[PDB]
Amino acid sequence: RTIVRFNRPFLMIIVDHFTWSIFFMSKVTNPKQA
Amino acid sequence: VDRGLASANVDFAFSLYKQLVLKAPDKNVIFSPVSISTALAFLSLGAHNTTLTEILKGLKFNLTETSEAEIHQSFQHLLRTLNQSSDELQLSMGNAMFVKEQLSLLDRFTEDAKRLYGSEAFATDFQDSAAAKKLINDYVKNGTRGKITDLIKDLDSQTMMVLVNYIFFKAKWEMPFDPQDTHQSRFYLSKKKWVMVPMMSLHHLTIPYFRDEELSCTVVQLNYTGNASVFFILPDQDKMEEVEAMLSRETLARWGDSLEFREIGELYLPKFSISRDYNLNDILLQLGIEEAFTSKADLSGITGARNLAVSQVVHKAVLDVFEEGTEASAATAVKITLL
Ligand SMILES: C[C@]12CCC(=O)C=C1CC[C@@H]1[C@@H]2[C@@H](O)C[C@]2(C=O)[C@@H](C(=O)CO)CC[C@@H]12
Repeated sequence: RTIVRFNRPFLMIIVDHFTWSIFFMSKVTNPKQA
Repeated sequence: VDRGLASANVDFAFSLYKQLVLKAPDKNVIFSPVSISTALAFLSLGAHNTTLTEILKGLKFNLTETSEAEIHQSFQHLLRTLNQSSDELQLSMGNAMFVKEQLSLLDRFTEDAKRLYGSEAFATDFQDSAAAKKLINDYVKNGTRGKITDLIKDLDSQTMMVLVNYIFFKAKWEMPFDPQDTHQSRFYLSKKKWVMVPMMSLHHLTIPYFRDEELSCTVVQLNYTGNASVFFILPDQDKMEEVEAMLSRETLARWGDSLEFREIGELYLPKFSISRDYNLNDILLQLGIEEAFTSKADLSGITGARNLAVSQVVHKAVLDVFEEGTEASAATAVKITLL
């Protein structure tokens, strides 16, 4: 009964388990942005 | 885990993020913190005195608890770890230096560059700027498997050296989306405005989950096959700026420690591709990295003389999110002229 809907700006943080490196960090304010 | 390197590199990531959003608050953000950290660490190998200490502090190293040699060894070990062979996930990071043939380089610099950063030295004729630009961009295009094609847009004909870092990442979801469940849906730019996007969906998923009621946001961790995963942070409507102001290593650690497995009935995630390119000069100055750009620049660890200065640091990154997984690449260049 839990819904998680990414239909508004969100953050993405791609991480490595081994090194704890942040490979990529992103804010998606508009997937179709110029 | 290298706790010291990870703490500096994570502090640096969030400090860079905040400056990028301050500079362009309405734009998508996508960058590779570890690419920029490694490129600037590579630069500091040749730096001395205030130029050096600004770079290392700007990278968020505590110089009262670590030394330059330890920092470089930590990056050497990071590059070795990231580039180890894998059957599950594609990950590659490379460094290169493009140098005017006639420029006299210290033997200890070129040797340390190869030993610590895996960097070769490519003789480059910058006076033929078109060909020099093409060489650097091809190196980056090769390293990112075609994804980053135009990292260098303009190149001064009087450039002496360019340091380049790239990162290439391609990974499959542990629990991939079925494209038959992807449907055009609204993505709300604001409470009153939206765009239509392909919305992917997963059903009956058990994943790590945390509702951060104090910060008005929801955090989930999705897994890739291999040793990578992704924290998704979903602020409630109109609360993105409030979450961004709380971004830090402490918050990320707390989020990580607060995640609990929860059965999710439905998870909806857009399929999207975004890219950004950055002139990092103003951001690096805001972070305290100043002398490297000035007439007082001290890069005498490269040549033996204070005859080089940074002109520009650039970064470009691309992020593709789709049903099977994620592809992301980025590259950083440090352009250097005579002084
Ligand atoms: C946030 C964290 C600690 C603070 C820091 O500097 C950088 C990071 C990013 C990677 C994070 C770690 C840490 O939380 C442990 C992990 C997440 O919680 C691992 C787990 O999922 C727990 O088993 C996989 C990814 C890890």
